[PDB]
Amino acid sequence: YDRGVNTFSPEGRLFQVEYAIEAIKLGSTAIGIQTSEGVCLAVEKRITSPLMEPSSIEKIVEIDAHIGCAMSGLIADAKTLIDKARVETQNHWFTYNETMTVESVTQAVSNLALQFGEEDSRPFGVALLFGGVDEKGPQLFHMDPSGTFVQCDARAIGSASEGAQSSLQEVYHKSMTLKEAIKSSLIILKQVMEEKLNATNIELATVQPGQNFHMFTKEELEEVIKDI
Amino acid sequence: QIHSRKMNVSPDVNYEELARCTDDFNGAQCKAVCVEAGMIALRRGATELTHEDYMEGILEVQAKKKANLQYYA
Amino acid sequence: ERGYSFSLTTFSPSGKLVQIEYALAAVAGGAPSVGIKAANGVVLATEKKQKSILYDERSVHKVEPITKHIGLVYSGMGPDYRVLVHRARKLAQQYYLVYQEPIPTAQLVQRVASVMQEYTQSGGVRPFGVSLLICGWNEGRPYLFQSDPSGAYFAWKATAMGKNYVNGKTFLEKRYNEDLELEDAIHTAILTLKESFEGQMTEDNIEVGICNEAGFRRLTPTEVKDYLAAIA
Amino acid sequence: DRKIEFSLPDLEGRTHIFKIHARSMSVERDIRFELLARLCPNSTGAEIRSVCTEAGMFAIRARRKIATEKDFLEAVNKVIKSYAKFSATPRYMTYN
Amino acid sequence: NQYDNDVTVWSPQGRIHQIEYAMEAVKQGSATVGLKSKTHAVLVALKRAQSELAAHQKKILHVDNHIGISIAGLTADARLLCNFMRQECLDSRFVFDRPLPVSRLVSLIGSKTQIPTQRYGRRPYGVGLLIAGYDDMGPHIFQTCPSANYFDCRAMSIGARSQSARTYLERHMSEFMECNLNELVKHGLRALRETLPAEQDLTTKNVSIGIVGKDLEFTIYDDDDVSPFLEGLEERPQ
Amino acid sequence: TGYDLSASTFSPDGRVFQVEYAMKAVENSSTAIGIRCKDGVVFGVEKLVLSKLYEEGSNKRLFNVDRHVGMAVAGLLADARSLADIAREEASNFRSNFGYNIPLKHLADRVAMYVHAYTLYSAVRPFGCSFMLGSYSVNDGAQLYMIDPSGVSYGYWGCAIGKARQAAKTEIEKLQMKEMTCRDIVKEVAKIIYIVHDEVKDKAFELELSWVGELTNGRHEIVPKDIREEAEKYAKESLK
Amino acid sequence: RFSPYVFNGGTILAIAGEDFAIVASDTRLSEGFSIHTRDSPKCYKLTDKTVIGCSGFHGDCLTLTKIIEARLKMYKHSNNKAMTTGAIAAMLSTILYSRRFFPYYVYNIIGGLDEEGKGAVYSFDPVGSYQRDSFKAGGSASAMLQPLLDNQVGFKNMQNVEHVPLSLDRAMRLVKDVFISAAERDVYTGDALRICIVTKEGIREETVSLRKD
Amino acid sequence: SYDRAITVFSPDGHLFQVEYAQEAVKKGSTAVGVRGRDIVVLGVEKKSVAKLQDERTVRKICALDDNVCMAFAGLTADARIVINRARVECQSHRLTVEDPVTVEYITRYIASLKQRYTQSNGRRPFGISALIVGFDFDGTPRLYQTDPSGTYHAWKANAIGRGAKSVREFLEKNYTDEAIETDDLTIKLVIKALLEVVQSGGKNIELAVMRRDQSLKILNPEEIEKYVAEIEKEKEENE
Repeated sequence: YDRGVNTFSPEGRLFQVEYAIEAIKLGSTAIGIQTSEGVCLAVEKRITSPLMEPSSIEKIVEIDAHIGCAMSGLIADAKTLIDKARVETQNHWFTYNETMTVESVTQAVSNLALQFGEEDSRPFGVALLFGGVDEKGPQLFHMDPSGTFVQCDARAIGSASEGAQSSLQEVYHKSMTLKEAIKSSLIILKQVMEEKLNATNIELATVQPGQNFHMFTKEELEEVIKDI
Repeated sequence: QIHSRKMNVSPDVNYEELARCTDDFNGAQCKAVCVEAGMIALRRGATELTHEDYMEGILEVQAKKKANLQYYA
Repeated sequence: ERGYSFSLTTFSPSGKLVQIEYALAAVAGGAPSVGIKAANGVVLATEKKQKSILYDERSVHKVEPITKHIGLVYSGMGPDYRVLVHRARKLAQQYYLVYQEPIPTAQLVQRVASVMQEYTQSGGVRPFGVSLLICGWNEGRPYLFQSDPSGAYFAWKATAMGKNYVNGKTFLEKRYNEDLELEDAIHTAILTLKESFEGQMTEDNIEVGICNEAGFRRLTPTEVKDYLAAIA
Repeated sequence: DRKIEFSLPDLEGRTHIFKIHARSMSVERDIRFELLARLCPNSTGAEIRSVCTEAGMFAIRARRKIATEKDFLEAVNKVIKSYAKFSATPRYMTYN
Repeated sequence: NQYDNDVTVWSPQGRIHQIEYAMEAVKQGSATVGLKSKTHAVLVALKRAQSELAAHQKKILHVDNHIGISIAGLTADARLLCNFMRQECLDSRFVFDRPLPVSRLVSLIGSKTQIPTQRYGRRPYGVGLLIAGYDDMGPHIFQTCPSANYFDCRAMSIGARSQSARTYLERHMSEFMECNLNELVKHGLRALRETLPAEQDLTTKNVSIGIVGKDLEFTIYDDDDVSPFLEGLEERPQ
Repeated sequence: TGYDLSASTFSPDGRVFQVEYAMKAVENSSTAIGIRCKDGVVFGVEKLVLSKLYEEGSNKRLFNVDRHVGMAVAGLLADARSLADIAREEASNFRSNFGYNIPLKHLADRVAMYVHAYTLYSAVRPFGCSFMLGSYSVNDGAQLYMIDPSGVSYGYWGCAIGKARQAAKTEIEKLQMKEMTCRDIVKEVAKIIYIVHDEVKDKAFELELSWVGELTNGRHEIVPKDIREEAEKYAKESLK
Repeated sequence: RFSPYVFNGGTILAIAGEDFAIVASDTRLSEGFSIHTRDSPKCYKLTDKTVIGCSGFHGDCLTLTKIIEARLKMYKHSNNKAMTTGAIAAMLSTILYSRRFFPYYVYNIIGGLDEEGKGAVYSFDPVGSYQRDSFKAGGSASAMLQPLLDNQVGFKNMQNVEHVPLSLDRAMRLVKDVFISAAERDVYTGDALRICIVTKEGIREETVSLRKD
Repeated sequence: SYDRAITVFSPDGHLFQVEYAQEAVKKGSTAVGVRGRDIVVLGVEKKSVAKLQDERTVRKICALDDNVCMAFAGLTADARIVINRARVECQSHRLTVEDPVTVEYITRYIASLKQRYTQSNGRRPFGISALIVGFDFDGTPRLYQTDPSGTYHAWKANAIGRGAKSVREFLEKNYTDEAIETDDLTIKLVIKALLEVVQSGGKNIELAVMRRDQSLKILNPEEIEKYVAEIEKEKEENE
């Protein structure tokens, strides 16, 4: 009845790596868009109760001054991968006296993502987006529970993933601006979420080449909502 | 080759290839490829059989499970 | 290699450790053995039948000394007995290298039984399949103790282990009292092993060891024939 | 010969099943089914029917004559997330 | 089936199924083709993507100045052997101050991957390495497998729908030991157009070519510099 | 059932099936024979050409353990060259500790105990290989040993492992290896592996020969090309 | 008893320019009172834009060079680009400190170009402290070469002298003259003068003979 | 060394040992906590006294520091070892950074201790939930809770244990701004809340208030008898 945690399918993939891909269809949806002006990156919060404090939860968190993140699926084991990414960028700064690029952050986490076993215990049930501006311009990456990462241009991750990815292929082009890429993503989040969109259900964060990682707050955010 | 006798088979067939992409089959499953390839061509309206009709017949006899797997390589 | 590191002895839903219950059934299918203390020393007696005439009966021994003054018999299976004999031989030595004194018989049973409890809980092992009878004369008064595969122990006046032990304990209840000599205890210990033996009880079918204030010793087959004479 | 698999519906499989079992019931006009199918990730067609038959009972609980969107949401967490102790599926996906 | 759970358990026929199921993982990855001349070793890969806006997953990796590999399978196990691969090349260059020979590298891989195929609770490495390199004896084309059984060859192809690529190579391998780099590559490019459906072939964004050469360090060509190689091919006959 | 999953459980009639299942994997490898002559040992391996794409000289089923010891294997090739590594490593520690070249009665004893150690535990599986060891010494003569996957070793005047094992050692005892030198043997090794594996099952195959003795000055090496072309000149005379 | 160190001599010199960097060294290996060889330079080419010089105990100079050349490959296989000159100097400071309690007896000067095509010179102690300078001299004759370049390059201790930046042509004959003065008074300064010039187009080399005492 | 994966994924993406542990929480006794703007008030219910036991050994409100209290539910065996590891961490913070521990910092220690423990080899997850209540530096009263999967989460009012859905549905129709007007008026919210739960008619409730500068202060069952009188007296006259 009971397999191990390390068993191939007769079709050949695995079992619990494929099971963890199912687990990230229960998290809140998240949208990131790479634009040559900069990377915009948004999420919903999925507020359960009126008594809940809304700002205590977060999905966007920063790794460095020029790299942000966005998480989905489970949350409690996402905090392990965020802390490994923060230490990795500081060891690179310590020994090389420069900033680690956005791609080489991602493979440092992706090498950690498939290391469970019965020596030295289960894969991570999260899915991540990495927005950053290195010396090659703005970048956007997306890893997996399987440890597979690839550069995207506009990726939608969460429970409403394939519904948003269809509506995101029709609005994106290579010559967007950052002021309208922000407005384009909130239209997609307005369609897919349950409750009505306000200044508390969501939050955004952008990174530009000029300034560092900036996260919006409840004063400069609702001008985009009222001018949607 | 025996059960492909009565079917309109174009001379684009390499049975030495077809015997080699079908491993671990038996005499029933090798017979079952010839009937399934003879029905996929009826879907697309073709009258002769081509090599890709057999290769699609093999995927039906193996009875694989389709789960969204294109993230390798 | 490595081990298993999980207990294969669990609680039943009825609350009984099942492997310890099954290990006692192996003890009950062993050779019968009786042990009686009487007011100056303890008599241990066992029952040793070779399967054929080809065996050399003077090769192995059931009755074993542990030190100058502590003997030990069993009723269970063979190879499990020789393990915790060698363990008990060593435990009497680490007591002596510290305190420069022969170990009391009560303190030996503290440490042999603590092995068997530790052995019925740890990972990847089945418990032992023997019970023990331990004698000795420490500070004048003699002692007689009995352990089990669970790890408990008791303090008996007289008992019997092995086959027909429920018939042996009823026989000892109608015979034993508080006032006997050592050689009177020998005659009533052969009389209770005769309740379950074969037809002939010779000088090599049994094996008897005694304690005195002079220390533990094991009887040679010469005087065992003398005690077997004028019996029943 | 043929070995037809009946898998669980993906997303558009689920949205079409709601349109079958709720085409003939008095509903509010402005409800969306696509929001409901995102809330049932690995759910059979048998559960989706029982969602629709349960949420009509909430309309019969108080007084009313047609269900609302929140009447569905009160039926989703009861059928999906409150009867989830049983669920009947996850030891049958492995077919053991 | 109870004989189909762990790598340790033999079948009553004598075929461990957990090794055979890892052969299914290399049949899921996209195809790649390697071949060699007398003086050159060319491997050509075929990338895939998920959406039209996400980038294509690269497959050809640079191990050393005279060794390159091509992967097929799950990519996280590929990086676990690639980091082993780089490490074993530069410490031999640290100790002996010489390039490590190709045929002696692969024997380290076969010993590395055989160990988890015999312990308990250890999966096999699902990966499909094609290796191209230089000894002092000229070019070499090697393939490995999750059964830890490496093969010396002169032209192979592994990945999804690779049997059609092997039939092209068998009826043209009399010509491979003569031609220069120009039509050696577009011999191999005619193998990848064989393993495709009949409408799309080679649109300069899903193909990558690597060459190690007799005076040429190992070099990876990607999606702009492919265009000199990719031109000059005829249309698909139909 | 259930008595044949682990290698730590006997059957209710007292045998281990995990060893017997691993022996069955040997009879899918092709054929490896080796007989010893008066003054040397000659190995012989017939080698299947699976496809045209492989290279002549690939994936040799015939190893080289020490300077004088040879190995020919038949089984699952990943396990074969794993045993070839520890046997090559065992002979190094003999010379580094005891100073001289390892003898065969000790060398096959040390390897077979390493093979035997994987038929005791549930944590590992048994090997799926059977192989042969042969050498020559000036103080000992020629030796020829063989090791099954269970760990049993014996001496032989000639042995055979592969698919057709009985069909190969039927004709070995027709020879007279007690008196022949290792020159006429090389023609007779190749002949008895031509009458086996009919052209119905296999299309084409490859001869691979090995060779040791004082004619090779004690060193183990492959035959030269011209001598095995004489044996392949001696090929098509078995049709009479 | 067994002392683990010895002094093998050697003298290195680097000058940062406006669009160049010149690194020079002698080619004599010698310990005690004897001569091992008359051809053993210290110009080591790391990249096409970075040259390092290593003077001191020669057994450590051989080891430290091979440790560095491995880690330049590990950077490129993990970051898809070569190291810059400032990234090498920050790396090697951690390598030298890693054996803080059994140090290398090596004096190091890194010369090369930055990202803007300007010269850069980083001088190290045997423990791993550094700074960026315009010119440094390390090794045995470092006490003789450093006062001369304060006068000529630094324009120090002079009055009413105009401040022209050093050209490439003036910096060549300035290097060639200062080793001729150093070879007279130092017993360790050798015979051939290997001069390596890093420009925006590659690395040129030049060998100049000296006296051969 | 017992090396075995206890917590594994389901074929539909759940962790069964995690959500089995959430049912062990769902039959522990009810613990309710609200926060006022100057004094926090949390108090367990269902003391379930048997009048033959020491009343102090059965307590479930303990203190991690002077400023941080803690309540829990679930099984009490796993609770008091999470507490004793949290007391060590909040003490070693003082050997580091000199200020006392903020209430947000100690919940990140507990939740990260609780998460990685559903990740290791041979360990069943914890079967407790918590309420951490503290008024930090600069006098900002706030509270948090801890799911057994390890998701720390702030609140304005909350309730865990047996009968937590009914109490949370009671607070949303009852938590106004003027309910936290006075310090004795916020307590009348809690005693009205726990009375709308498993019965606890003044004999099974144990509130514990904290006025942002004191330590915890358990009122004895005389003011609770005084408060339950007036809480029913207002309900006596309005209806």
